[PDB]
Amino acid sequence: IEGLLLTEPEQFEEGELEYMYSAEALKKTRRLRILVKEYYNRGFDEPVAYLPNSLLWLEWRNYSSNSFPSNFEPSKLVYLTMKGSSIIELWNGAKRLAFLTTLDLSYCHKLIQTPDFRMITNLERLILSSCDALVEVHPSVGFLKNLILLNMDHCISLERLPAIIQSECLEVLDLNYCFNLKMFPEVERNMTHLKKLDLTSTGIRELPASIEHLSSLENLQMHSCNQLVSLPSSIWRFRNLKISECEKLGSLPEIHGNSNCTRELILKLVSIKELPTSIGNLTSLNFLEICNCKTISSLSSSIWGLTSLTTLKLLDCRKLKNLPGIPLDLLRIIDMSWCSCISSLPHNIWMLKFLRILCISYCSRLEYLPENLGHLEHLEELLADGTGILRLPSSVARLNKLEVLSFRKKFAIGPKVQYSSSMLNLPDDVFGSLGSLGSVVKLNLSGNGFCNLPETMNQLFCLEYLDITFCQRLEALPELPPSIKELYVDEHLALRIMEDLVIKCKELNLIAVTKIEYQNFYRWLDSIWSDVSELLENSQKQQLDDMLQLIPFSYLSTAKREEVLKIVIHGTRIPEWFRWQDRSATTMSVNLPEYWYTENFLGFAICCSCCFYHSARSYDVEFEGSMHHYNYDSSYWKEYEEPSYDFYERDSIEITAKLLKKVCSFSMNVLRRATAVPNMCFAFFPFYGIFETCLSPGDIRHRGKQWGFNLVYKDETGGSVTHEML
Amino acid sequence: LTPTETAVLRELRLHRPPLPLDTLLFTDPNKDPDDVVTYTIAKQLQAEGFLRLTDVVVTLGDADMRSQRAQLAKGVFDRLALPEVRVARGQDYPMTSTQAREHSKFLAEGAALRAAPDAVHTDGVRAMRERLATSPHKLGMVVIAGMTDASALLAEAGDLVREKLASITIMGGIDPARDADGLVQPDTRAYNNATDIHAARALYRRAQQLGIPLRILSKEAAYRAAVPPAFYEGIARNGHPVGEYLRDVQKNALKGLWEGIQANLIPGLDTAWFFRTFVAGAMSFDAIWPQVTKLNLYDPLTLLAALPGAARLLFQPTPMHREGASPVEHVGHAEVVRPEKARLLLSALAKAA
Ligand SMILES: [Ca+2]
Repeated sequence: IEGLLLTEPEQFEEGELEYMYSAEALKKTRRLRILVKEYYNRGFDEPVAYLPNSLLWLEWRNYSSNSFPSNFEPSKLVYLTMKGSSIIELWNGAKRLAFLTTLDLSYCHKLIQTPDFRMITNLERLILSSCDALVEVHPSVGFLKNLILLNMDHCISLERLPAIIQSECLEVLDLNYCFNLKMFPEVERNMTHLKKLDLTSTGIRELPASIEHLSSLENLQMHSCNQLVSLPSSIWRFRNLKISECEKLGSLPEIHGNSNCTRELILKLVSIKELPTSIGNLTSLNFLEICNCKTISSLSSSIWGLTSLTTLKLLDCRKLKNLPGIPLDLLRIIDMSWCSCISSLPHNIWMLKFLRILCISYCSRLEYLPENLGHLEHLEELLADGTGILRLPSSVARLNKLEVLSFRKKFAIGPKVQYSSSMLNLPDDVFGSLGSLGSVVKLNLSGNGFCNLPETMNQLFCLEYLDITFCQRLEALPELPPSIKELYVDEHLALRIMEDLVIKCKELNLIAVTKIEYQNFYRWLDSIWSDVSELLENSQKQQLDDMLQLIPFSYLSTAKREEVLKIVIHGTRIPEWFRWQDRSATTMSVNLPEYWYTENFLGFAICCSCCFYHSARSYDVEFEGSMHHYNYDSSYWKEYEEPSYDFYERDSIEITAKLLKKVCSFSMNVLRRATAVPNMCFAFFPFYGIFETCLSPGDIRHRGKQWGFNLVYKDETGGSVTHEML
Repeated sequence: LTPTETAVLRELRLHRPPLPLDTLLFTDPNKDPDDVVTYTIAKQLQAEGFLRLTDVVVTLGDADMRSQRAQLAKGVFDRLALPEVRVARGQDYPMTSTQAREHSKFLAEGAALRAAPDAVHTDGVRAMRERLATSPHKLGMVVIAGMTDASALLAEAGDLVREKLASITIMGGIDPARDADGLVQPDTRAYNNATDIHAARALYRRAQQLGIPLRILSKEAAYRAAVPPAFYEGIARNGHPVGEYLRDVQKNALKGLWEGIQANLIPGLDTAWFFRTFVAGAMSFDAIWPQVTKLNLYDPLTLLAALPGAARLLFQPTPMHREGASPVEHVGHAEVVRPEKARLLLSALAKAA
């Protein structure tokens, strides 16, 4: 026959399929090379007991009882694959297989031991997957001189590999999710030819000193390794190192000076007290990130000799104290976030320049920032999210290259926001530091209690993004630059500003209106769905109607702008000025009438009801859901740290209007205390068909439930549309 | 006993399916009064022909811990007139020291509920593989526990597991960000997803790549469908050992919380917060207990959503899959349209059994 491929069993229905592989049938063969069983057994099987000694290519699924036939000595084979179970003790031992190359055993759920490898060589692929009860790998496997793909996946009970790996050309070595290993094998020679070394979720104790050979990989990623406590110095011979989620490390290997090449250093969720204090010998680093280490109290000594580092990131360094101080010329990136324990910054940084990226985020215990900042004329991004810095440092007007300036303060949400002793009755009149600046693109101010503004704002140019978020005690905005695309303002003075500046400002795209009362009404999470105080909407429902009534409508002229008019406001109901309301179905479909051009038709005004979420809402709902049962203990709460979360977020939605294709996106601010609030969103797009507006294929959290639609017209914005639908 | 609960129960009777559905269940019993409610309502549904429980799997512990959990589950099932379901232990999964400490939880009230220490079976998903292979019809899978064994089951014989399964119902969460390949990944904050993140990711990816429909329930469904405390007293009025057990555990947990919130031991919570989400100075608990109306049941809603017969009666799934992808949809707080009938079903199909 010379070839047999057993097809699906649901085609005979008499038992011929069992007959073909039955012992009496294979006698007539006398020559057979390939035998594949690609069909899984439905409910029944017949044990095979011949196994003629002539095969070369064999694939079996759901094999019969444990052992192979005792007379199976093929003396020649190439390819063996088993997807079955209960195949313990493949051979009695010392089996002479000369030509066998490929050995694959997948999901053999009770294989207790591999056969002997004293004779068989030239084994190119050895694959073992999902072997649940396997505690030994027959270290003779490590003596093969030609091994290419060693796969060991989901080995629950794996304990020891061969102690020595003698292979000279090993390409793929995968050890995945073992989490029960004891020691990585020590290699002898150099594997110049190697592609993949996977070591994932393994319960190793420490790497041996022979890892320098594996320096042919130049990368080392370690994730969720929860058993190792030390590393060899040879790991320093790697170009990229990324260590994450090691609950107990305690130390880092001392630098021996043998390696001079390493540029990528990433450390996460690690217990590293201090650095080895000899980092300068590497003199090749480019990127250093330390993220959320609970015990990083002392960083290092003389770290500033790394020969012009480039990227320095320190996140969630809850206990990292005052920095040693600079005694570098290619430093672009300095990020420090949520460093609570730091009290001040070293002064000598005002010598350092060519920085251009400085972020201080949510550092509460930092007040006296550096003041001189002389000849620091290269900064471009400056972020200040934490408290402490009450007054901006003097001589800040010397620099003239800043483009992004963020200044956020944290307050307490209640019936009325109260500033910190009214900013310690700060002289708000003399505030002119930001006025003296120039060429500023993004300017964010929130939580600052200033009554007056600089009068030189006209000189300042290209201020594309302007945010004044929860800034009360303010009477009026004196003068605004003519190039503000995005404006975020409080509801206290919002009606005047838009009708006063949209007609004048040529490029004013998006206006966001924020009200504290609507913010603090949803302080509890349950308030979004449980019930709503009716009168509150009547506090702002007519606010939207009068705002819509007071709008200059001159967008039907030539296209000065490629963008449309976008307004975001609080609220959860139609302002009733729309004559076409849809309750449900999370979709819109309006069959507008025809012959609109009797009078010039300005455009379609569309309204949507949505609600934006804080990025951390899942944590609060999960926390309170667990609180509904509260199986915790008193000792648990003594060392519980609340996971640091940003107090401000920018949430956006995307909508598309189809009848020409026009797609535009919304945005507004969301606070930490008030995770989700409902918002009204108005869009106006100046100009047979059916008006349609779906949100997006994605937008998992965002649906939108209410819609409105009218046709606006000429004759002093009459809007007397002949549309009667509901 | 109330006329409206009988009316909605007979409505559910009229809405019966033609063929019972065999379901595979993964639970972590004796940690909260929720999984026992799920068992009770599953038994009562089976007596009505809606479903038919075959096997159960225990998780969230060490070898001895999971053995004890399976023993208690077998005892509860035996005393619930369910002497057919097979109890099977799980398989080992990686643990951190903090995770091990919080996963070694075992309330003392469940010590007596353990059955004879020989009827338990400690193989795993080996039996479920055979039944899944030889089942003459399609089955549904419900996950309300760790995803380790569930991930193990779907990692082998893709064609078999896609050709003899209907859908998967899980109580968990959805990460707001899409995957690199456009798939949907579980979030890190959900308790079931945080039990073993790798297994959860593997389950979600395999289910979405194999064409099996996915049912996901959030945590706010219980918020929309809270239950009054008179349910516990009603079920325990007749001296049922199981009902007594749930009443005792709920009382213990609630008074532990009420004593902990006093003297501001727990940060971020105060006396005002307790009276907000549990009601609408500091007296004895015996007077606080009557004025509660918003207790939560999480996993029973997942079982209710699993059955297509009752899925259309009160839920309204929201599709979220990409146009080219396997059908996956999420049911949250906005999808529950009739919470009153939901509470009625919980009270009815939990009180009768
Ligand atoms: Ca559970």
